Amino acid sequence: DKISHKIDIPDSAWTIGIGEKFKNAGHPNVKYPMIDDSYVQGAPLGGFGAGTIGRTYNGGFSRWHLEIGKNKYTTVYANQFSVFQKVEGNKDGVAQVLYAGEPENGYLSSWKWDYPKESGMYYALYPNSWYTYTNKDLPVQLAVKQFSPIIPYNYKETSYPVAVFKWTAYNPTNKNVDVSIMFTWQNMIGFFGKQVNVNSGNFNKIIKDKSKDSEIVAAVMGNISNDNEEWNGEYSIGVKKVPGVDISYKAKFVTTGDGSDLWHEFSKNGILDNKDDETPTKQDGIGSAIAVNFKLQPGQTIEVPFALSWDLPIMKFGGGDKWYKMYTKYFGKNGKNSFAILKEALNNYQKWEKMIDDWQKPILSNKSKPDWYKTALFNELYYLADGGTAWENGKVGEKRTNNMFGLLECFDYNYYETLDVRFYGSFPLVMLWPDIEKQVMRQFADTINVQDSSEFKVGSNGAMAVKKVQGMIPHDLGSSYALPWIKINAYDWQNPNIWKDLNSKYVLLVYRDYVLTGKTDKEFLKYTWKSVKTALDKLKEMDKDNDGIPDNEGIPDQTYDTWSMKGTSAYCGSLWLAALKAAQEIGKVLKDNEAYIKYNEWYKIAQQNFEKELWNGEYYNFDTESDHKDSIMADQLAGQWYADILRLGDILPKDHVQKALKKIYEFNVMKFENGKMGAVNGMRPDGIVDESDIQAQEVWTGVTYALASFMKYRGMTEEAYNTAYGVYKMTYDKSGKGYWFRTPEAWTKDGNYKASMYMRPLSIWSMEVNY
Ligand SMILES: OC[C@H]1O[C@H](O)[C@H](O)[C@@H](O)[C@@H]1O
Ligand SMILES: [Ca+2]
Repeated sequence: DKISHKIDIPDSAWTIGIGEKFKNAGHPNVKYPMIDDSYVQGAPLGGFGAGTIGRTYNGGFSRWHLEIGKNKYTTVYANQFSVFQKVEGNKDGVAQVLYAGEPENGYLSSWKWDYPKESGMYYALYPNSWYTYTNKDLPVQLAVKQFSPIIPYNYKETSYPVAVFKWTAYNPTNKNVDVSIMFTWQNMIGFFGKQVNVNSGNFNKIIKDKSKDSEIVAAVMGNISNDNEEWNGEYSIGVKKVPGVDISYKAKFVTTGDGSDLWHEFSKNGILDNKDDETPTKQDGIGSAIAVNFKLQPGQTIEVPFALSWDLPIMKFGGGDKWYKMYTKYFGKNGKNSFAILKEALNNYQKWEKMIDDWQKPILSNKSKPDWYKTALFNELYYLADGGTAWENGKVGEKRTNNMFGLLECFDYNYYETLDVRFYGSFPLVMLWPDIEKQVMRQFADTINVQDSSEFKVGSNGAMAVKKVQGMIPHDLGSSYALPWIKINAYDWQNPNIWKDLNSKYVLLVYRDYVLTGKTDKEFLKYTWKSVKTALDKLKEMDKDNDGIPDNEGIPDQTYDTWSMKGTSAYCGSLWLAALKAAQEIGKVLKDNEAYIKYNEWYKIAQQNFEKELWNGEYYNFDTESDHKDSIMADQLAGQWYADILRLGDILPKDHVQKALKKIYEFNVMKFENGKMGAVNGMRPDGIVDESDIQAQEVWTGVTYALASFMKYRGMTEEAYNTAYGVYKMTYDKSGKGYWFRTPEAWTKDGNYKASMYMRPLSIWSMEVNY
């Protein structure tokens, strides 16, 4: 490996061999189907709300999130980079697709598949990833750096449906070598959203944009229709000329054939025919190819940038609504702008690289933090783009001030912005994209007094319940299968209108968002204040025994939605205390004296009673009335965690919090698989895992990272990182279960998972305490 020195891959990048098999992979062990797309994954490409494309460590473009809210895992075999190399004065060269695999059927059988093992590496540090190619039959070594411009405090480039592939080629031998790199792409118009004749009308064109000291050559893959529909738009691939390289192309090859129309050209001398052909297809799949060819002398290096863009302006949800995607603000709405996007990328990618470096540097340059922690911190951010992210720039055929936003909780449970989950999962948004975070919370504010008296069947017990109750915060802002932002509470396993955490978590989120953006956004507090008061006031009415605390009802009436709580619970009770303290503080900021006084009185009564009811000398009991009420819950003091973040001080005595955290570390972590897998949710005082519900026996990745944050705030540094380490290990390490770029909600002690691609573990950003 002589190429790694010519490029700048951080030591904290996650790494795996190209073509590596992983032996220990976890699966769901479940009655009903659950997504399991395998361990062959990678860092995604594409901006927020743009639709994303998962290119795997084996090189395939395989995890398609282009249809907003859907996860479709299938390798589009025509989409590849390929290489040709010929040592000068040899009869023949060699051509190889850079993909560690082959097609299942006979399409593209002429191409050279099965990039060999032990011949290159994949590296990831989101939003960047890299491949190196160090192959005994390829004298010139190659690497590519690929990324999209995901940039904190930037709401423009961060939205773009674009990727850059910056190639480096180095000749370590003592012979001249002729080299070509070729990007192939299928015209994917009709891949989704088209009900009949999926390729019909697709056509490809070539754009050559020449100007002083500049040339871009691109293929634009579109359709002859000017229909404004979800399925229609354009893909583009292209390259920018650099000194010493020539460009060749082929406008049209048939993807539903053997591929030799393209491959006989590339494999001969790495130079394509430069044949333009705009003839539209009918049934056959078609694709385009862009290539560069160059001669490398001994010791010579060259760099050449390619790019990919996709202008699919309209997202459609299953309930029928059609919306424009955010990037359309910058490029237009007509779906004929893929070349403009691609050109912006090829003319600005060096600046984008620097902007990414600028935001990663503070963490990377902190040598007190272990590299493993940095691996998880950056790579967990994949989900912000990959989580079905919807970011609208108008309803099709209709203009407001704001752009509504939603991130899915996951794909198995297809709900936008699940509030009980975003309490944990929204840290990257508040810390890095706060204008989005505030928009999401105003969306929740707007829902507080919505009433929907229509009834739905509750999944857990089969009873009927009212959809949305006035004054209760919704569980979620709808589903991609229905009407995001319009029809809320898509979730139906339990009735969220009687949840005891959502209203308090909402208040805590509001105050968090004020505190973590500088304590200056009075307008945001003013916008949300009425909803904050309503939320706490409604929750107060759920106090059935007048101890000043809402009562859990002997059912799963909170985020642990199969784990029953009864009476006063540590979890909902601490959250309530913290939420009252936040509301007092907002009252003071807004000069609402009556509110300050009311919530101060409620707080003092509830705090006193919480302590008496639950403090047992070592930790806080799970609750007052359940069968295993003395279980040690990992999340028992979630309220005090948020209070630390919000700078609200002690809601419980310092000494008692410290003892509780130490007990959680000693038991839920260190007595669960030797502390190598995170914090199990429920442990019995005898040191045996609580078996009363599956959730008690699960580690929740996002709960565990949040707990690590709490420990870190409380000066338990070693316990904090050891607790987080088991999550990193399980996700990323060779000894783990192969969950990279699909971090799940949960695993059990055998390592098998629930709900891959989950929002909650974004909570790792709560560990950026100093920030
Ligand atoms: O795994 C538990 C979780 O399952 C689903 O994501 C529910 O929508 C969520 O509310 C709950 O916390
Ligand atoms: Ca009560």
